[PDB]
Amino acid sequence: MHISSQQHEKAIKSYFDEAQTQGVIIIKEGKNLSTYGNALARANKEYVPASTFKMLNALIGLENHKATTNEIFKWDGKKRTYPMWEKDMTLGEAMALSADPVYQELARRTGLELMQKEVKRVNFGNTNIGTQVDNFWGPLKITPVQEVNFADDLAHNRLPFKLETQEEVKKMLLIKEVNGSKIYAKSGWGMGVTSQVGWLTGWVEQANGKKIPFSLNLEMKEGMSGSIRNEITYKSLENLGII
Ligand SMILES: *C(=O)[C@@H](NC(=O)/C(=N/OC(C)(C)C(=O)O)c1csc(N)n1)[C@H](C)NS(=O)(=O)O
Repeated sequence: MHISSQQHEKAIKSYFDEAQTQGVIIIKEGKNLSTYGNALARANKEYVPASTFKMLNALIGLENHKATTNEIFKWDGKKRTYPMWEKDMTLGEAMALSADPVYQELARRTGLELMQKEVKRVNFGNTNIGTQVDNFWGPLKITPVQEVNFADDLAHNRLPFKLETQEEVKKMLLIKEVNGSKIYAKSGWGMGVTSQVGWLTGWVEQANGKKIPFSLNLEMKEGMSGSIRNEITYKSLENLGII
């Protein structure tokens, strides 16, 4: 890689242009944030976290003894938006499937009051979870910079939760293994006032133990497959030589 920064920026901008979306992908190396993509001003704008919030819901539920990691959440038998959710599952399984009913149940066990306190204590986003404990991941919003930093915190065990709570949640987030590098992350897709947001927020753990946090953020459009979030992310990390 004698590749110019101009060429990196152009290549990653083109992965967003080809998907016909507007988005950004923030990469963090040590303390330095780099911003890539075809809509850089997204970096400090606020969007609903949607399902990226499952990472924090899990940390809170575990820290506070609302569940354990091997506990099986039974499917209640009612029809689900997706068949894959019609099954009994652990928090970790529900993370990978982004299964809402499980994370909703966990949120209800935690309850609105404790969820409020705990979201303030962690200072996640704008920190407002409103009056509904299972529908809030509006008015809670967060920026892509704030997401990559949250990812940075979790990857290095700096959030204010016990170490073992943080390691337990990190084990849930492994979504890919590419050439001795592991990718931990959580996806999101939220409907906002007039637009949809897509997220993929996590970190690359390299063979040598180095951790590189990232947050992809983009506009989802009718018709898009969700796996475009992953594909843009993996191409970008690869172009940068990070995986
Ligand atoms: C998690 O992000 C989850 N997203 C949602 O359930 C929300 N969805 O809105 C969609 C896009 C499905 C819709 O058209 O209604 C949501 C939660 S809070 C908010 N403002 N919107 C998805 C399905 N899981 S994921 O892994 O695909 O991201």
